[PDB]
Formats: sequence, C-alpha cells, structure tokens
Amino acid sequence: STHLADRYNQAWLFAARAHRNQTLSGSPLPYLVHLGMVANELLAADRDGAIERLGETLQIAVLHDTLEDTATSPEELRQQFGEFVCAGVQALSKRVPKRSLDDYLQALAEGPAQYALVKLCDRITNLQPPPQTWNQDKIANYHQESQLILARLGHAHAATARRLREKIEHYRQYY
Ligand SMILES: [Mn+2]
Repeated sequence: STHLADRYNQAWLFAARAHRNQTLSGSPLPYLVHLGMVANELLAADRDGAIERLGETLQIAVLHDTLEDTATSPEELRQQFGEFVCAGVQALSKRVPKRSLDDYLQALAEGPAQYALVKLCDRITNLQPPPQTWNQDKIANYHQESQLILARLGHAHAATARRLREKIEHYRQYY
C-alpha cells in the first residue's frame, strides 16, 4: 500500500524490533519513545510546508538510528524500504569510523533536503529538558552543537527551522 500510515507501520515495526530492549538516554523507557517523537515532528512539519516523498521521509525519521545502534544492515534497509530510505538513514548515521560533525552536517546540507529535515526534527526532539545527569558544561555543549545544526541545515524547511531556533533559544534556560 502507498498509504502514509502503512509506510509508517512497516518502518515502525522494523524499528521496534531493531531497537528491542534499547532505552532512552537518561531514562529506563524504551528508545522507541524517541522515534515516535521524531516521526511525529516530521509529519507535523509537512503541515507547515509540504514535503516531497513524505512517506519515505517519515520512514527515514522512524529508522534514523537503526544503522548506528542496531544490528540492521544497509542491505536490509535497501531491500525492505528502498534506496532513498537506505541512503537517508546512512546520511543521518555518524557511524554505522565516526564522522566529524562538520563533515556530517555538510553532507546532509548538500544532499536531499528530506534527510536534513529529519535531522532538524531529531534535534528539536532532543531539545526536551536534558537528562538529570548532565552537568552545566554538557548541556551548554549540546546547545552549541544544536546551533551548528540549525546553521548548516535550517535551509531544508523554513517552518521547522523556525521551530528549531525557538527550541534552541528556550534550551538556554537549562544551564
Ligand atoms: Mn535520534
């Protein structure tokens, strides 16, 4: 089926199995908590500026951490979701040799805008209140990194860029 919800379910079930028994950062809740919010950000973003290839991009949102933290291979993503989804997850993976942030963001900035948009949604989601065990320095550093993500990637989707900027501004209160 081409239906947006069927595409999400396929990716969502795959991600739930891949991230089985993985948790959040600074919480015992399932890592799935994170993916639900990123995917929902993406779908919400479409309402403020339509996205080309929305269904695949929503799958990328759901799947964006599979290569970096699960036993998922690129070949599985390609066979089950297509090359565009696979390339999106790869673009969003720093490590599947960890790429430096500058190279990582530059490749997202120069590639398909949908992939950069997923990163904006990822970072918006990660600018919830920091985990209880981060000190001021670590929270401050996360703010700095977020600023670079907005600078390099905000071009991808204006409404989401504005939302990321507001989340970045609001984040300064946590330190
Ligand atoms: Mn993420």
